[PDB]
Formats: sequence, C-alpha cells, structure tokens
Amino acid sequence: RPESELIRQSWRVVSRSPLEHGTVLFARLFALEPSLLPLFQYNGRQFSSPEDSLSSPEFLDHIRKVMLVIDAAVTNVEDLSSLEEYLTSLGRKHRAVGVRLSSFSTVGESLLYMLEKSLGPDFTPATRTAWSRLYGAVVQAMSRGWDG
Ligand code: HEM
Ligand SMILES: [Xe]
Ligand SMILES: [Xe]
Ligand SMILES: [Xe]
Ligand SMILES: [Xe]
Ligand SMILES: [Xe]
Ligand SMILES: [Xe]
Ligand SMILES: [Xe]
Repeated sequence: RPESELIRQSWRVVSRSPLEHGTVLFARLFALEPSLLPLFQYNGRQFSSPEDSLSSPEFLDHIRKVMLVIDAAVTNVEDLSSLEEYLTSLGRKHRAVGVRLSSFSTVGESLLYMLEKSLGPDFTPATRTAWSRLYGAVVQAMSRGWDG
C-alpha cells in the first residue's frame, strides 16, 4: 500500500526525538481541552496548570508510553488485527482513569497538529489522510474497551 509507506516515512522523522514531539502533542491537547488536565493524578495530586505537567517525571513517562504505542501501530500498519486485544484493554484502562471516548478525537487532532508542525511542506493531504485512517483504526479497537 502507498498509505503504509507515507506513514512509515513520516514516522521516521518524528521518532528520532519522541519526547520532544510527544511534548508538542500534549501541549496542543491541553490547549484544546483543558478539562483533561486533572485526569493525570500522580500521588493523588492534580496539576494546576498545563506547565506543571511538564516537570512531572510520571507525566513525561506517559508521553514515552504514548509514543511507544504509536510506534507499535506503525510497525504493524499492514496488520493491526494483532494489536487489537492489547488496544481494547488499553481503552478499558483509560475508561477507568476517567477518559471519555469523545476526548480521543481531540487527541487525534493533536497528533495531526504535531505531524503538520514537524513535517511542514512534507505533510501532504495524502499523509494527513493516511494517519487519519490509521488513528481511526486504533480508536476503533480501543473503543471496544468502553463496554461497547
Ligand atoms: C485523553 C488523553 C489521555 C489521558 C488523560 C491519559 C491518562 C493516563 C493515565 C492517568 C494512565 C495511568 C498512569 C500512567 O501510566 O501514567 C495512563 C496509562 C497509559 N496510557 Fe494514557 N492517557 C491518555 C491517552 C493515551 C493515548 C492516546 C495512548 C497511546 C496511544 C496512551 C498510552 C498509555 C499507556 C501505554 C499506559 C500504561 C497502560 C498500562 O499498561 O497500565 N494514553 N493513561
Ligand atoms: Xe504539556
Ligand atoms: Xe504547556
Ligand atoms: Xe513505565
Ligand atoms: Xe519512547
Ligand atoms: Xe518511539
Ligand atoms: Xe496518539
Ligand atoms: Xe496512531
């Protein structure tokens, strides 16, 4: 597939510096949906402001975890059915921490933002479309974790 190749090529640029790129993704996310901030409760305390989250080692580790899951999705872009069961359980976990299924579309827009910013002129409409479809497949598998 040509879509598969657009994904693997663009991901190559981003995955050189995953924390730097993942920081962009979460900075964008909190700018779009500030009500996601209290869902990161480490030691039972809440971040007051989005900049607080950036000095938390646990929060930075969660950015690394995110980037690892995307990496696994890119690795298996040709056959995602093998990640399906892990992704369902990952959805169930996020339901438990208080994440609403609707928030995963803001996460989707934040990922596209971070790609657009990182790739500039190389972020073509074909590339955008490919990532959108892949993210779509990932969300579908995760959404099974929300009971339905
Ligand atoms: C709506 C945005 C999200 C919020 C508020 C959020 C919050 C959390 C919290 C509070 C935990 C448990 C504490 C921790 O491990 O840091 C967690 C676990 C995790 N999250 Fe996220 N998360 C979000 C989105 C994502 C996305 C999009 C991915 C991957 C694509 C992801 C991957 C993970 C992984 C891999 C774990 C560890 C799961 C386990 O094995 O227990 N999260 N999430
Ligand atoms: Xe952030
Ligand atoms: Xe931020
Ligand atoms: Xe971890
Ligand atoms: Xe990572
Ligand atoms: Xe990565
Ligand atoms: Xe993501
Ligand atoms: Xe993805």
